[PDB]
Amino acid sequence: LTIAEYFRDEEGQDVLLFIDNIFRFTQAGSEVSALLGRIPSAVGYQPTLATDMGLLQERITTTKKGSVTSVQAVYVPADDLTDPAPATTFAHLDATTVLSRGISELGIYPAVDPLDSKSRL
Amino acid sequence: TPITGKVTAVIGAIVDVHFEQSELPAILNALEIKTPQGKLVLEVAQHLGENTVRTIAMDGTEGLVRGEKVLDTGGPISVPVGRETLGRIINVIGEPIDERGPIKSKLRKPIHADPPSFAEQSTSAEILETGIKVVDLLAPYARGGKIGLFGGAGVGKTVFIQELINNIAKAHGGFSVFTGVGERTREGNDLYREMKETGVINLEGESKVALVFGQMNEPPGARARVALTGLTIAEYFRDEEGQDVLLFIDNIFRFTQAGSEVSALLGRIPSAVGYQPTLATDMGLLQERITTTKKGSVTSVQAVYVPADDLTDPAPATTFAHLDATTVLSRGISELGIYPAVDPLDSKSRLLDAAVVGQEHYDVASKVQETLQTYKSLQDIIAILGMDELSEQDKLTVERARKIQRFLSQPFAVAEVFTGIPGKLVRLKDTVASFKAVLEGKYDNIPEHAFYMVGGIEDVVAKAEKLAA
Amino acid sequence: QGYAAEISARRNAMDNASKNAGDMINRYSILYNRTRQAVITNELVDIITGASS
Amino acid sequence: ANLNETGRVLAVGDGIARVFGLNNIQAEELVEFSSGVKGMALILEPGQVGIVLFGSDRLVKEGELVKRTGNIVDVPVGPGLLGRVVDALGNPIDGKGPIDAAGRSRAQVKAPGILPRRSVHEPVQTGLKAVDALVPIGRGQRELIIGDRQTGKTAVALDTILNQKRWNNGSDESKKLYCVYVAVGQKRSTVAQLVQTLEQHDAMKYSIIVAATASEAAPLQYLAPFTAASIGEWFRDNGKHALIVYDDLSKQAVAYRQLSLLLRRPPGREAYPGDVFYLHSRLLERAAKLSEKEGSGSLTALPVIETQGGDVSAYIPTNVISITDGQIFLEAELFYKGIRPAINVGLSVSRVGSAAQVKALKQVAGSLKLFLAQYREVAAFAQFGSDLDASTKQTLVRGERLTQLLKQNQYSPLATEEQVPLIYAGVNGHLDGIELSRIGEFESSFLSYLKSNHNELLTEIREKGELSKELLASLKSATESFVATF
Amino acid sequence: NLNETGRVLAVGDGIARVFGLNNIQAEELVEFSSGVKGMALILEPGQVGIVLFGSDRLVKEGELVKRTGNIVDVPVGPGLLGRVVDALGNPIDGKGPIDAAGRSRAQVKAPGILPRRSVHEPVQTGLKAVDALVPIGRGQRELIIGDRQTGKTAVALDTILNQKRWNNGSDESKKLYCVYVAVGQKRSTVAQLVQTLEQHDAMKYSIIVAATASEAAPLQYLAPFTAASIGEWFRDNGKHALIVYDDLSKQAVAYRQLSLLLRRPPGREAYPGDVFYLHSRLLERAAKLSEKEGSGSLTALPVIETQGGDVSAYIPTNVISITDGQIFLEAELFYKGIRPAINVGLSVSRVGSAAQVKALKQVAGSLKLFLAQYREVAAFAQFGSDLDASTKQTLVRGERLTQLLKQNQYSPLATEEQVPLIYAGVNGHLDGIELSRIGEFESSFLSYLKSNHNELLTEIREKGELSKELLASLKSATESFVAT
Ligand SMILES: Nc1ncnc2c1ncn2[C@@H]1O[C@H](COP(=O)(O)OP(=O)(O)NP(=O)(O)O)[C@@H](O)[C@H]1O
Ligand SMILES: Nc1ncnc2c1ncn2[C@@H]1O[C@H](COP(=O)(O)OP(=O)(O)NP(=O)(O)O)[C@@H](O)[C@H]1O
Ligand SMILES: Nc1ncnc2c1ncn2[C@@H]1O[C@H](COP(=O)(O)OP(=O)(O)NP(=O)(O)O)[C@@H](O)[C@H]1O
Ligand SMILES: [Mg+2]
Ligand SMILES: [Mg+2]
Ligand SMILES: [Mg+2]
Repeated sequence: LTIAEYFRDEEGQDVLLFIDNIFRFTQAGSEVSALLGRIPSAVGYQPTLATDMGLLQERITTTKKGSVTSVQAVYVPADDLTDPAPATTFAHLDATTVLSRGISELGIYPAVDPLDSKSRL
Repeated sequence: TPITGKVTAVIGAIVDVHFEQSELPAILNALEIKTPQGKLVLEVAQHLGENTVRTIAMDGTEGLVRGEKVLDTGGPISVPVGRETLGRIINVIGEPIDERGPIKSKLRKPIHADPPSFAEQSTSAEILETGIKVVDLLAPYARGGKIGLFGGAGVGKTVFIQELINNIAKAHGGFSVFTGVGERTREGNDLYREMKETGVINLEGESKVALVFGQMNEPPGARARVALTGLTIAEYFRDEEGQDVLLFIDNIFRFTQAGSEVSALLGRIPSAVGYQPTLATDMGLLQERITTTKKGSVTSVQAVYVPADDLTDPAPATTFAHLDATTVLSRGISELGIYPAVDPLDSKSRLLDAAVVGQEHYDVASKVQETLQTYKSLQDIIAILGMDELSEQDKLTVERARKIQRFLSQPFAVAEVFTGIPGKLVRLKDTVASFKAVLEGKYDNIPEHAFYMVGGIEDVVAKAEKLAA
Repeated sequence: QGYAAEISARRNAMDNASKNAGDMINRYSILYNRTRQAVITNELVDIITGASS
Repeated sequence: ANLNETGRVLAVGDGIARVFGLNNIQAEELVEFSSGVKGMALILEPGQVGIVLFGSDRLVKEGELVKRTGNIVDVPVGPGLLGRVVDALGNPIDGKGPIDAAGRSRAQVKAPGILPRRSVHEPVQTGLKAVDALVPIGRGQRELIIGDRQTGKTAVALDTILNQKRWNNGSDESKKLYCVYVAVGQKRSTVAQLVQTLEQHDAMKYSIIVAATASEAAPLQYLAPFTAASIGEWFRDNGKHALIVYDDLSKQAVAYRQLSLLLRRPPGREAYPGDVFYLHSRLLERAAKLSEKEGSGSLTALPVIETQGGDVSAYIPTNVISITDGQIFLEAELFYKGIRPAINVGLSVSRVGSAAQVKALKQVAGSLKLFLAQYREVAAFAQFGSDLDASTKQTLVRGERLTQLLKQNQYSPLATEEQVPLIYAGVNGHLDGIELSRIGEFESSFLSYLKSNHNELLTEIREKGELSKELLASLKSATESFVATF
Repeated sequence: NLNETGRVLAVGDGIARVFGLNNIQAEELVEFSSGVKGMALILEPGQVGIVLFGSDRLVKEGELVKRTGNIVDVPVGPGLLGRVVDALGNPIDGKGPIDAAGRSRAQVKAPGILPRRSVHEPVQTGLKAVDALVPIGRGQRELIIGDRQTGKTAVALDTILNQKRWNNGSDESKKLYCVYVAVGQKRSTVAQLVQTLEQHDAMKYSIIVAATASEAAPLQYLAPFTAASIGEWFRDNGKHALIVYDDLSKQAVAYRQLSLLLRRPPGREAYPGDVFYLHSRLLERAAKLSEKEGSGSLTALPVIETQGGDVSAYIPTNVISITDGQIFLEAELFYKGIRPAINVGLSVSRVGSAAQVKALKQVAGSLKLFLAQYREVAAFAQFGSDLDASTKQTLVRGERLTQLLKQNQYSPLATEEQVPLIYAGVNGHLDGIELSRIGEFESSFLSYLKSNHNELLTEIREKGELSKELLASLKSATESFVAT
């Protein structure tokens, strides 16, 4: 992400950022928070899930110098969108593309859910 | 001069003894305390540091005082071994508890031994016939293997244990050990009596079976250790006498439960559902000892309690690893009158292969299972909507499976007081042919209730006519 | 006529079906409520253990 | 300050009081504090003692004195307690003076071993047709009474304790069954009303009441059934018989969970401590029929367990089921349908009863146990209707007749001789004609008739305990004789 | 001097607190005065946490612990083949010393982004169902998952057996060397498994690393890691290994025990805070190396066991995420006669038709997607109604493929055997044949093809592909055997 922010603020160009997978970011913090000996939060996540995400995600923004557009793959654990990780992810988005197993198992690719997938625009 | 110290802490079963000498007793060592009436045995479990050892008590610790003198015996808890134990009821610490005085044994082995090595293993695939239709047909037992009887409270583990001791243990002509772990004393007493009456123990003669008890009145330490005592006497016949031993343990679950009761007080951080972190190695350190070496064989059947009817509770969940054969007793079934309450699908045997049982034997049980899984796959369609909403194929495979399910229920000799019916002992060859016929449709017209609580196929017709006029 | 009898058969069959279903519901409402609780308990034990240190 | 016999309070809270000193104190020794409140030393550590209070936290300050007792937690036992009402430690609360102490016993004792026990044969007569027929209890047996809230659980215990008046007005100690009733966590007013009801039936005179109620310290509730056991045991170790009712063990467990959790012991399943199975086991093992050599004295336990939503697969329910010799299970469904006692025959068993049952009952009850469970199953497939059967429709009549027959008014425990005639009339079928609204009538009408006319039979059943074919055909005649007239 | 040696501060439950050992490295072996070994896993200011590799009856307080100077490692090389070894590479088949070409560490790095090549070479299982629907490639990680007793080892065992076809030949780059890792199993099973392999003469190309039930936790913890290293030798020298972690669930239980006893603070379900990294680092070591590295490969088949089919659980999810695909096994299907009990809908091999013989891919196109539309119609017929031109066709068809993909255990099939059977099934020459008879069709159509159309089978075997001409002959032969 720090490589992206340079092109936005120095070259002042509209930068593309592709993250895969964002879920791992959270999952790894969870591991280090565990190992730092924090009291785990619900579903065993770091007690700082929201603000750790906030810190990262709030940097991915359009400033008055340039742009950072980012597409992110988000692994949803055990097909469950209410898991604290992807749950905490939604808030930060402008548009969302939800990929549904029920769509992919019928044989429809891309496996998009035409109702769950939302957008600002 | 022996090695002596002072009690420094007492919390429940846990006893903290400090030694004032250079030498400290090894983990697993028996330590003694002379009590007002008897002697209290303690077992070293960990070295705490600063010359104190932590131990688990083998009996209640009321009355103990700090500073009290404690003797190091120099070795682990030891029990009598050899033929000297047959006919005798033995305690957890090797004492007799049948009021017939001393057991002048040839030797006294320690209960803690390392399990047979990997190259010391010897394997085979021999069916142990039981005279019990369900097991024999669907999930047969291994000769010289480990067998597990899973059930919640009151679904019939102990009765199923008895029928087996009754079918196989007299006929056996080997030696057998019965170790009652954390169960009813009333049952040990009952067992003792029944053995005397069956001649399997002749008080004023010779006997085929030593008994060890650590019943549910005994403190945690006792219920934790008593399983290994009975195991030690078992091994001694297998290795020294090269014999084929039968080890019956009701209940093996009580061993892990016991470990959990002390695990907190040993200062272990609790594991999933409050169990010891050491649950799986603890079970291995026992179970791996119960096995067939090249020197001799052990066939063991063990009843396994299931807390809150939960097969995914850590204790019985971990056991499935050690078992060549599992027969699982379902409350649901027992509540439909079907005894024994064996789940005909959830029960498994290593030996159910066509090249151990015969392709002919294999095919029958397979299709029985197919059928029973189809009746299961429809259970809810029926329960809600009834038979009326089923396709004609389905409706037939349900009429057949309903007979099949009652046909697997069998009158048990030892359950005579509950059945009101004489007990039958169907033969393995009988069981197959019978069920093959029912699969072939030969008995569709016959009432279902004619299959309830019978022997083999001939008993069905024999009783079908009794139901005629 | 056949039509009429059927209507009565469907009245009666659904009379039984929704009574069985109702009976299932009561049972499962007990099983839901237990699992509801053991799921709260277990999460809490898991958390409380995570600060045993 | 005598740190050998005395202690100083270091801290107190969560019902635990940590104490410095008390060097020579034993494990589980009782203690007395400045306030008067007693405690029990449960943790003996280098430098201090963990002590669990038998009263309110309020009554122990830091600094205070802690006096040794020189005694493991114990009770006043013996016959001088008969007729009294005591708290958990033995202290009297019915205001009737000091307890006539035969002596003292430890609260916690090991249950007798494998050898000094004798298989149960002597019947415990409840006076309840449904119990004495289908789940008969024996002297030394432990029988769980399990069910939902308000299902007549205590009722079954109470009628049993009343019924004992029969044998308790005579010389025969071998026939007498003294009673211990344990009130753990109940409403104080409930027990008050329950003791009063015992007094209104002259049953108090042969029974002891142990009560640690709902506002009382958890350690007093956990303890009560154990000290109670000791009280029961005195009759056991003295060649006499005794019945101990634990009402209930659910509340005991919850209290012992309270104790455990506040002590920091790991929460397991349903946050219960690891040794909660062992909590009940060691208690319930203390009830046994002693051997010929040991005076043949017995303790017969009836523990009560309250299930939620009628879930018998719960942790504590299955635990206690795994200890006891069987369970009398009461359906709320049948109780709310007016069928009292509400014994579910499908889910009820006596594991040692067929050998304890009065030999005359067993004979006339032939496959009634096995029958009713079959009838109630048949009456399930009886949903139609447009398919009215002719065959099993007669077992549907028998059923409703036998259902009616076993129904019992509370406080109507009939004698064993008053039982077998009724059951003989049901089983064999001399009732398939009689209307369902007049079976209760048939009962009183048929007892009066026999009491006056065939008293010779009613006295022979009571004294023989069996039924000879001559007495069986004698009963037979008197049955058809009364049937012709109703 | 406490640089090289430490005394014992306290010992209990396979954990030992040692004072001193100052110049010790994180994860160094140690010898106790009694002869037991251990691993220094925690280095704190005052003391060192050591997990024991043996019985703690043999450790006492005040005893002398010794550095090895050695980070945990194992004997490796082609000398290991045929032997059975413990977690530390010690021989346990009682046949004497191992021939080590070297000593790899227990914890090696995985190959990075660079030294790697896309997975393109088939690892053939012989299981008609796997190699058609979930085809496992060289350098792949394919999870075998399911409940107890659903054919998990059975699936991986039949792969090991099968490789015999190429392992007896001279061709060194068609071969596949086998490592079976048994973690947490009872010894009577491992012994009985080595015997099965010996029966099928498959032990000669197989290495058995075992850390059985009775063993100290760190030995079960370590066993998949040092077995990797053993298997990695093949990958690192132009050869190809296939490692099987049976099962990883038991390993995870061992790791939780260590950590709880080391008093490292627990996480979700009392498991260590990084019980994902445990697996993720292990399973990344299965790779396909670049040409610059000799093009060798480690292929992994981890096993996980579910309680009641709960694939939503902690560990099963962790590992689902790591691997390149999964084979799901279900009792529901198993007891319905379907064997292997492979849930065709959930099961995928993401490396896919790139890891599969050309002659198989062609006949097995949309066979998985079709079997997916088959259950869809089977649930439409669940509320039984009238069957039309479309539905009565695909139900009768799909009933026969499902049937055709039933397969006896211990019985792998060559690719020239699978190819006709699948063409026979997919193209529609099985539909008018009684469902109950497909069994005899398999054995009968193969005996038939071996006599007459031996042209087809050795063509298919050698060129691995199919021409427009070859398929024309396969079209004929199948119609040519329709009326018996
Ligand atoms: N094989 C059988 N045939 C008929 N009835 C049986 C059978 N097994 C059990 N029962 C009935 O169910 C009860 C089961 O008792 P038991 O055989 O001790 O099971 P258990 O599972 O060992 N009980 P527990 O040890 O307390 O959890 C008996 O009292 C019988 O009424
Ligand atoms: N056989 C009976 N006939 C009529 N009423 C009865 C009978 N048995 C019990 N009752 C009444 O029904 C109510 C419930 O019975 P009770 O003896 O309180 O059982 P319980 O399960 O102990 N209830 P609780 O103590 O609140 O959990 C009481 O009011 C009884 O007096
Ligand atoms: N294709 C098959 N046909 C017939 N029987 C089979 C087949 N596959 C497996 N079995 C049998 O089913 C049993 C279970 O298979 P197994 O390979 O042990 O699965 P598992 O999941 O490893 N069981 P476990 O490891 O004990 O949890 C074995 O006895 C096999 O012989
Ligand atoms: Mg039992
Ligand atoms: Mg009550
Ligand atoms: Mg396996």
